[PDB]
Amino acid sequence: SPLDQFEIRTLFGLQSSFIDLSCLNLTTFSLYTIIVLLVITSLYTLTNNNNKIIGSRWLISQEAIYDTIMNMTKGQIGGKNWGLYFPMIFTLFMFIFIANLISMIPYSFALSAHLVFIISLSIVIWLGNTILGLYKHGWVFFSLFVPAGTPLPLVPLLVIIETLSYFARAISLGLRLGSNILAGHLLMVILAGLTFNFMLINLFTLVFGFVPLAMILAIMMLEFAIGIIQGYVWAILTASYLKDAVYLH
Amino acid sequence: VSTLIPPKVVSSKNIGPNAKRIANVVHFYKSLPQGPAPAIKANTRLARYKAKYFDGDNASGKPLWHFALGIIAFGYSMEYYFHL
Amino acid sequence: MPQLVPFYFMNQLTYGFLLMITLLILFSQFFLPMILRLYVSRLFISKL
Amino acid sequence: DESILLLTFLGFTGLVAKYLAPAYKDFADARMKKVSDVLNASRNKHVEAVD
Amino acid sequence: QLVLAAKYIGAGISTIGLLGAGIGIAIVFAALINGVSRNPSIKDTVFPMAILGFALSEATGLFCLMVSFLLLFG
Amino acid sequence: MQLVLAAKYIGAGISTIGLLGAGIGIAIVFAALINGVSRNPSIKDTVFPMAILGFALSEATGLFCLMVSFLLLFG
Amino acid sequence: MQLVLAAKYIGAGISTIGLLGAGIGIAIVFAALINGVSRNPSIKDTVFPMAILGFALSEATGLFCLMVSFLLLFG
Amino acid sequence: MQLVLAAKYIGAGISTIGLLGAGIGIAIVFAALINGVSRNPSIKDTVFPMAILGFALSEATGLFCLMVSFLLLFG
Amino acid sequence: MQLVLAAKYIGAGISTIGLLGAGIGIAIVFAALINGVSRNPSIKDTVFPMAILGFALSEATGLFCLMVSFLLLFG
Amino acid sequence: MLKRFPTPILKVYWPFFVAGAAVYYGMSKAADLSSNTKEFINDPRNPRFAKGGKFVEVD
Amino acid sequence: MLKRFPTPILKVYWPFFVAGAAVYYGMSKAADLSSNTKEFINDPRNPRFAKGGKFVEVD
Amino acid sequence: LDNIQSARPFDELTVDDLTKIKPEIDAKVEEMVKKGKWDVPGYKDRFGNLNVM
Amino acid sequence: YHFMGKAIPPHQLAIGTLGLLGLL
Repeated sequence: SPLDQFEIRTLFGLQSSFIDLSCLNLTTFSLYTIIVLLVITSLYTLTNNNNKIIGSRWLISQEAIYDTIMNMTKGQIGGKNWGLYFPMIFTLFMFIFIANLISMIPYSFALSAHLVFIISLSIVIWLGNTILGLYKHGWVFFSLFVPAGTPLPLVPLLVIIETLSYFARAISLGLRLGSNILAGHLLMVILAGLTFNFMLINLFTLVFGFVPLAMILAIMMLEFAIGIIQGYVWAILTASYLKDAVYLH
Repeated sequence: VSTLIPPKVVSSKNIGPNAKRIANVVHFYKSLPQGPAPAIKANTRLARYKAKYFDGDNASGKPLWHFALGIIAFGYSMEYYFHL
Repeated sequence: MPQLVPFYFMNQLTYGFLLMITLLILFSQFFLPMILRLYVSRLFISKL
Repeated sequence: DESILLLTFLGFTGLVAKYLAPAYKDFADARMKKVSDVLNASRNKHVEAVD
Repeated sequence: QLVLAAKYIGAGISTIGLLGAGIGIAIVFAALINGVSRNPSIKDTVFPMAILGFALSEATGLFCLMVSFLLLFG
Repeated sequence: MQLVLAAKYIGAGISTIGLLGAGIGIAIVFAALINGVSRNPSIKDTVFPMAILGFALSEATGLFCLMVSFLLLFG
Repeated sequence: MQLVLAAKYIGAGISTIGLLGAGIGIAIVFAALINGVSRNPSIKDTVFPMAILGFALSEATGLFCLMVSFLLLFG
Repeated sequence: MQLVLAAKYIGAGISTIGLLGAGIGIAIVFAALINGVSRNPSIKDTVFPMAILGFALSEATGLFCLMVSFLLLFG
Repeated sequence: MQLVLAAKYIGAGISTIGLLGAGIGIAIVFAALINGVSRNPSIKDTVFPMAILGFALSEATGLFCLMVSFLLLFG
Repeated sequence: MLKRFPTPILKVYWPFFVAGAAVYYGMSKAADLSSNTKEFINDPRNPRFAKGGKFVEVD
Repeated sequence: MLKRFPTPILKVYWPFFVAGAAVYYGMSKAADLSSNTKEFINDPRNPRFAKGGKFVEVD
Repeated sequence: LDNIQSARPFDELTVDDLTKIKPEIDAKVEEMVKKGKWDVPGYKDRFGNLNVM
Repeated sequence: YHFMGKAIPPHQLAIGTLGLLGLL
């Protein structure tokens, strides 16, 4: 069982017999959400030395993240009011960016590799695009489903397999991230499990047994890239989707 | 969005020779001269942690190593207590 | 897969959405404008 | 099993603290110098002109 | 229950059709990159055509995934 | 009829292999569309309905393939 | 009972062929990225978000196939 | 349990095919690298990290298909 | 047991299909090398190390396939 | 420390919150439907056992 | 309200408290020995299930 | 020369000190957030944005 | 902005196909 690293264990506990209060209780998932919140709080509270203008070396990091997500959501929705949807496009980044660096620490735990939470967050953003689009643009919201000047005898086909791609968008956006984080962690644990039993046979294998160690180091080098790039790709697709929902093509 | 753009532009430009003078000397007179009210340190068990690692010229990335060691220790204690 | 289908669905989703609303209110009202105050201050000293 | 992953994380932190840390230190120090330089020099050369 | 085991073979074989979808999205964005790099003033003109072609190609890769879900869950 | 009912699902799985050709085909059509509009910006209104024409005409093969898949799965 | 797990593992093996449709995908995207940067050195900061977008938004279709493989293997 | 362990070996055999995606993939990236250096030898230190990045991101899709074979051999 | 062993031989047969990726790929790298020298001959000494690097990294994904093939032979 | 600025976060983001409540409710019913299956009816940490009922255990 | 008076309640009642600790400990071991019997090993509200182990269920 | 007479701690000036000497900064930031403009007009030209891309 | 049978130019046509496939 190489997948035991994702087990959810209850720690602080709470129960009753009147009402099902077992929904909220401090758990491994919940404790790592508390840790994510305290890290994100720590990146801005004690980072700023006594509210100085000059912005010490720690604040350049949270300066660059801010600027690379402003200049990304200005180039996507880019209309009359792009900044009204900027806090959500930033707080969808920082959760995924911090929750995929915390998960790299060896005896730790991936928030992002729970499909039930990430798929739920994706369905929340998809319904919050459809409701916002219907509210802002009435019955002509469905004009999104015809591409451009197209010949009329093939328009209903191009409507059906446009709407099918419109509600595949509900689960695709989440399952991309879930699949990347889950496959990366499962790859690292399985190769560690193979190189461990590689190094317990006869003593000639601990000699020149440095090359599988170097391969695992190279995969860990790759895994930060595949963890930060997904945190960026989430925040670019849910900027493009707000471009479609707010502005009709 | 034209109005919003104009508002931002106005803020950058602002409003109002004398327009620079009664701006700059009136800004400068209550600029505190010698870096006054310095408050270089305090005692709250984290301001001493903020001064040594996070403030002006120290600024080093060793707290990432402290934090990583903390999660390694905590997760190892939990894994040893449950499975080992 | 066995590990991502427990009874803890409402646990996961409850603390997750509490953290999302928390970070949303928290970022938007606190931490983004404390960077933007730095921006407007730097530009105001620059324009003078 | 996970101890080899710990050892590779130790080696990763060694590579980071040897290579990426002084490069980021130089980058942050150059940006800090540019901020403080323009922020000081503009106000100095504008306030020195004070009909 | 031979059918309960043979639906899993069908759900495995019916997932091969995404091979075309990945290569397809690649060829679309490859032509988009070449078109922007040759003519720098065409991005805002031709980019919705790229997003359209991606949406069509994924949906026509997605047919295989929904057939796999019908075989695995229905 | 367990053997035939299993062969229904096996044939429905093997049926959609050829449906990847439509996924490549829509892409090649729109790839030449972007590549052609990139040279001439003023040829859009002629070429784009021709592009959606080629889109649907190449789409018909994958739709027939999915149709044979649904015929094997539902009868 | 052995037949169910046997065909389960066979189908999970079959459902990883679709990753060759993602390796070539990432290849063609970064290949066009290289050929587009090389023939115009001032387009990198405009073409790089489209590169990352096309990269992950093309892998996703291989990762769907890997999730079908995981639901077979462990579910 | 002889049937399921015989099916494990066949599944590990089938999950080898997805490496051809990476085998063509790394090559298409480096072929574009060579054809980009030959058109312009001044853009080397700009282009070559993107080639290494595409190498890594396609090798990840190769290893995602190798790990299923390593599951079906032993785990 | 013959039923497990025969299937192990079959999986070892199946596995080696993925080496055609490396076989096409090494040659794509050297072909781009040839077409790159023919445009500019003064860049051969710079480009050829990355050509042999691409040979090695594309042979890697074929030898992983060959590794799975031998593990389904002698293990 | 930090000066709170009253940013509009309710007259902008209401359909996100309505969708959040809807997905919360739908996942509640999905969890209740999944917690009574054949595989998971004898896992002792489900919240059935903390209130009343015990051990259907007929499968 | 009430004025607390310091009455000697420790230099008088110590063997009662020592006996209380002893009976507390002996009843702890008696409860642990009784909670593993044949009748009560499948009552789901025992504190075995809240930490780790699940369902011996061989009787 | 009252400008040079008051000395210059720009390397250690506090944003709370600017908010105290100028409530106009606080009002401009507050209205700039309320309307939604997270952009800062004329910042990017003299100060590099240092976005990754 | 289509023109079906020289009638009034239809709105977007998208709702009617969804309504046809809805009642099935």
